Amino acid sequence: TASDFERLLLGQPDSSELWIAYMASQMQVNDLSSARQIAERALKTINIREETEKLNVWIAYLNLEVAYGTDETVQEVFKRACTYNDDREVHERLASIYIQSGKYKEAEDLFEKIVKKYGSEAPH
Amino acid sequence: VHYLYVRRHAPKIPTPTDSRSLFVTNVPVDSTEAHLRALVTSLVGTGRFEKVTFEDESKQEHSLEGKSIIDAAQGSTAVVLLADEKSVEQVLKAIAKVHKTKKYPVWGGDGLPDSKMPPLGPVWLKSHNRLSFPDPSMLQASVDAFST
Amino acid sequence: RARAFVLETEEMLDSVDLDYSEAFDGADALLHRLKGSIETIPAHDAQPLLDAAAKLEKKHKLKVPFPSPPPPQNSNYKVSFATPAQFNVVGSYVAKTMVRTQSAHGIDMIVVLPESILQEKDYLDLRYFYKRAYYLAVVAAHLQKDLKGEATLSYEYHNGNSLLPVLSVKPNGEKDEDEKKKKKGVLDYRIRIIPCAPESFFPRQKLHLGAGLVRKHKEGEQQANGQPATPATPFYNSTLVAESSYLQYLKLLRQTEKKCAAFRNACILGRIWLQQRGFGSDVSKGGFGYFEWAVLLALLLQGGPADTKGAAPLSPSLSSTQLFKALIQFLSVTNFAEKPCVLGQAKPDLAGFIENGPILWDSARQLNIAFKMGPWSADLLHQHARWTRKLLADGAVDQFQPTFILKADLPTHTYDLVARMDPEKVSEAAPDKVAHEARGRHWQVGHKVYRILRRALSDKNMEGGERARLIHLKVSPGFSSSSWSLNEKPQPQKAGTPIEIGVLFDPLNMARTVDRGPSAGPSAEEKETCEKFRRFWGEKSELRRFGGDTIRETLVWSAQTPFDLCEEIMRYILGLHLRVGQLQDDIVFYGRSLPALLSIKPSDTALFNVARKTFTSFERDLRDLEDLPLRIRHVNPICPELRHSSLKTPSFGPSKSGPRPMEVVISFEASGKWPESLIAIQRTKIAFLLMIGRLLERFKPGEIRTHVGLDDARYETENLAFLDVIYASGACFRVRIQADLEESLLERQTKDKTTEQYLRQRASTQLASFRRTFVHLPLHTQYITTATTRFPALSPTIRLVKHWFSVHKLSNHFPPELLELFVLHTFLAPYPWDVPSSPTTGFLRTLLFLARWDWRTDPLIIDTLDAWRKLDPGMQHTVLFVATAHEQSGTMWTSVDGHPRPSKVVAARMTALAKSAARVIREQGVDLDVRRLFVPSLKEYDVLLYLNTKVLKSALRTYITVDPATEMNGGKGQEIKFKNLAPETVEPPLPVAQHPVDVLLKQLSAVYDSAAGASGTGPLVFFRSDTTATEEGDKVIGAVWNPTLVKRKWRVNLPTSYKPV
Repeated sequence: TASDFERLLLGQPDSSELWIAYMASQMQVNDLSSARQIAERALKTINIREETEKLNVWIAYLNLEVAYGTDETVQEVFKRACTYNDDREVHERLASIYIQSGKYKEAEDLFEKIVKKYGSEAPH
Repeated sequence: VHYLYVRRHAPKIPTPTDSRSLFVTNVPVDSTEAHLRALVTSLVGTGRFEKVTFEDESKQEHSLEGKSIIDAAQGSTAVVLLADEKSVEQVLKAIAKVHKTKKYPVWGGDGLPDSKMPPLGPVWLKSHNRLSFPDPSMLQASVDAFST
Repeated sequence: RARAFVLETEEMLDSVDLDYSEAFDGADALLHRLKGSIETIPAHDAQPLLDAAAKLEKKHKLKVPFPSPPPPQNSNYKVSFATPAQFNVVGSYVAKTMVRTQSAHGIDMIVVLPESILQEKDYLDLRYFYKRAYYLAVVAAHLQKDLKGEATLSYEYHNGNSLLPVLSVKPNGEKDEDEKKKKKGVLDYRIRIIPCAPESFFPRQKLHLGAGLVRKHKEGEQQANGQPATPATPFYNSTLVAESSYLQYLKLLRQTEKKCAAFRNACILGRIWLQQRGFGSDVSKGGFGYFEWAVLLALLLQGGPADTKGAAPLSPSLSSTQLFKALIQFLSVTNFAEKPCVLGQAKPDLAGFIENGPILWDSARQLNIAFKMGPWSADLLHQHARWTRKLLADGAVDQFQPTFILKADLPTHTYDLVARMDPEKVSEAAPDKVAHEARGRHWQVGHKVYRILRRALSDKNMEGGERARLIHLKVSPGFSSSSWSLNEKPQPQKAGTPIEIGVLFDPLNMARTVDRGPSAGPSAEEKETCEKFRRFWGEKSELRRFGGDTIRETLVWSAQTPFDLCEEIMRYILGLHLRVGQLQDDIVFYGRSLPALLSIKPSDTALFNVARKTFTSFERDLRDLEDLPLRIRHVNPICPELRHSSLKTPSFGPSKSGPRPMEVVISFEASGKWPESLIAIQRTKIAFLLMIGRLLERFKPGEIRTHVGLDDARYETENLAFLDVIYASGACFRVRIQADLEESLLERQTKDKTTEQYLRQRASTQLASFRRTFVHLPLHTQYITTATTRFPALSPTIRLVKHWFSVHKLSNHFPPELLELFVLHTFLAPYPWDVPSSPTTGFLRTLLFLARWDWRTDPLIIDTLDAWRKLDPGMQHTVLFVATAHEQSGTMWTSVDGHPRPSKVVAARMTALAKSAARVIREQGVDLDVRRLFVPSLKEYDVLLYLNTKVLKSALRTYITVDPATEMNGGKGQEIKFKNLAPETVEPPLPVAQHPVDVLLKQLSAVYDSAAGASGTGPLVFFRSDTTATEEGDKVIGAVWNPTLVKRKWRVNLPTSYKPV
């Protein structure tokens, strides 16, 4: 429940896996703006240095918005994910996310734009 | 019948333009200079009239207040003015009987009937002749002199 | 949101909860006694048809077969009655999920026939249904002889199923703790004995939907690659598998209860959802109820998604709020409203969502739970599910109490029809042959009306966009008896079948003259020669060239005033395919103020033409290009004519009209040269306006003329002046200037005058009235002009509500934007009803909600408080509270004009006429006697005075471009002309032809009120004397003395005509 979840977030505030478990429970109980609030507070209160934990919360937010959100918020969180993290990395993750979600056409457009932007130095 | 209440305005006049007047309340419908001068003529042994100031109506048509109540930049009682100090003392002794004509020794029908000004066809039409179409001549002169 | 929902669900449950002494013993007494009785009734010999009929004629109770009954030539088998072997309770009672339903409910009990009386072939040719109704008559007559004649009885159908006859017992009396059970109208109101089959006797794989178990033809039904030749009979096969499977869903529902006991509260909230949505388990209403809701919630708690994941907001450790919410959003988006008819099927455990075929299938039993569902109920459930997922999606307002009533079932266009299909071959074009009898379960005519009207109103564009005049369809058979007496085999009806057709239209494509189709084919394609078109249309199929340069099959209708092109489609399509049975629609609210132009009445073109195009050419560009010492910033149209709200749809010319002077705002640049006082800043505005005037009169558009006139709309501001331009197309535009220092100087002049202590209220009145006339109208008309494109009924709804208030003597004090936002409350917040797709329906919901809204505890809010209610407990200065995101104060258009507000004044008669205007609807109905709304009662008035105008014939009617008063010949065409109204002189005789009673009570609106308060026909805002000085009304004034004056003492600030006593 929310009380046990707040207890374990008090115990391990860094733990992005229990953060995404918390916002996952909130996307089960379908208060999606509340899940947005959980992942935002994750980005605020997770210990600052832990890049893999913060990018895990980032990828979870991208999955959340491509699942239940809209095009405007997927582009907005795409932008803030770029300005806070590694650009080519978040483009690659949104590529894999569109690959899994089957939105292959907008996937293709993002593939074009990443091979224009970061095709200078990335072979992958 | 319409009742007219007449008392003394004189004990509360410190300003000169309000002097030697009558405190009048509940004037009839569209009470103007002609109606008041006509009733003061019909009173016998009575002096002369000059002007009516503070003629903002608060009874005879509907709404919350009057027209010129507050001075926006910085009770329908009127200040009815007469000729001089001689002329005010002879209108009051003629009002001290008009409240007694109801028990006058011939009948109570000797009081004055008030003939109204009815709003006719083209006369009350003047209300629409100020909202959109007044004469274009006077409105050109009043605006330029205040700016100069 | 969730906490408020669980608390409000708890208070609802506490309100609708039960009593234990009610349940046990009130139900248990009759259940135990009646089971004893049915175990004591005896069994008899296996008897044939002739012996059955021989005992059934001479016993008082009668057999109940559905047509067709079996003949002795076609019936070779035997029918026997045997002893009952088992008992169970099914439905809501064994679950204990019941509530106190005020109308009726009844618990079912299951008495299953034994194994030995059945034959393995009995699932063909109705033989089992006949022996079931034989079981019925025998068990019933033996109940008649064991009860000693104290309880009464009727025959009935279960769930509306015409092939499932039942008997329904009724009690008669009440003692303390005896057998009789009258006082308990939910659990003891009804007891229904359902005859049914044991489990797994008949082959279910043959009992499939696509298998036709009614064999009528034998020649040519083979050699067709399997069995598509024998037609499928889904209702009949589904009835068979359901009555053979009443037990499995019982025990499945119980194991879902005891693995989640929130199922009680979820089904209870679902029950209130369905009784208030009007649905039920009956065949006439879709057949959605407790059974379907409960087994579908069981199915989605044991699955539902595509990859067989457990349904995310449906864990067994959850609560009823989220269980109901998840059920609503699954009916909304996944596969439970319309997609189980067009785009997919779902499974039982392990449950899944697959994208093919219309069925709500369960596999190990092979049954569609939605077998009684049609595409009509599909689209109805879709709209209800979408509206409910948005209502559970919002987070600002409370949304448990407003719950949906189906205005889509009951719109204004309930086209009543008589259809006498006697005989069937001369009064029905569709052949009701043995194949149609084998297919349909008694609802032949229902399926035909649904199908015919959907292909009648369906259109199809060039680019594949399915766009129609139809979204939801319904056929509700009024006068359909599901219960009947004891001495008769079918239900007989001698008054025919009434067919209502309740249609919610689509207003974006409702008034389009064209009906579209497929590509005009070179070779006749199958949709060119199909049952949607040229044969199905007849004489009205032609060829028309379009604007997209491709030739298509086209239909051309007529646009007219009093009724609709949709109605014309209805009349001709029913008369051509269903039959020549008559059709009527006399509900008359389209007789509004009718604009006099070419092609009466004009659609949303006239207002556009006059205001917008004459305001483009020529006022805007010349006034912007005009050289002046102070440069113009904004010229913004702000009239009800722009924001789609004018009562008169105006034309070129009509200077006699009230709404024809168009009020508009123009401001200059930020300059500090304006003076620091009212009369000085207004004379600067007069100077600027006269310079605009002289330039526009000497320029080349000099056919236009100008003039400068004063105003009396704003109090204590007597040197306001305007430019009202008279365009060559008869336009009129009231112009006004704003100034930021003018706003702040009215602010300071309200701030001053401290030493008198009694002028602050009048100062605030002047302030907020200035705020009305200047500030908010720009953004308000922007909001409504954006809302216009999505709500196309808004302009005629505003005309109907404003015309109602015009005949009910209220808009002389009520501002127009007040009523505008009042119709916008039921537009942008349409809860708890559907989208207003019709002007008359909009007038009705404004009437309904103004009648059902209380001003005492409920403030309205709209997406287009706790500090004022403390000092005014009796609401003597305010009654209405009108607020949104635009105005957060709620006191701008309500308390500033100066409404008297005790219980017996102008503002108090808004509430009294809205209650009584709905009492004409429920009792007698809606007919030609609905003309009593548009007449005044003229009662409770202290003094009534009759006025007369000095007008000739048809004045002022013709010069407002509205056409009553037929003594002008040619008002139905273009006889009247408006270019002669362009005057030679600007004095009289141009304003002589205005209304001398309109402005008679403008100046009679300036002096008293502390004595009296009245309302007349005149100063009704933006309204003329065209329609209320004729048969439709009368020009009266009605005065009521205020209750605060009965007698008082002689004072000075008195104002009243008072007499001495």
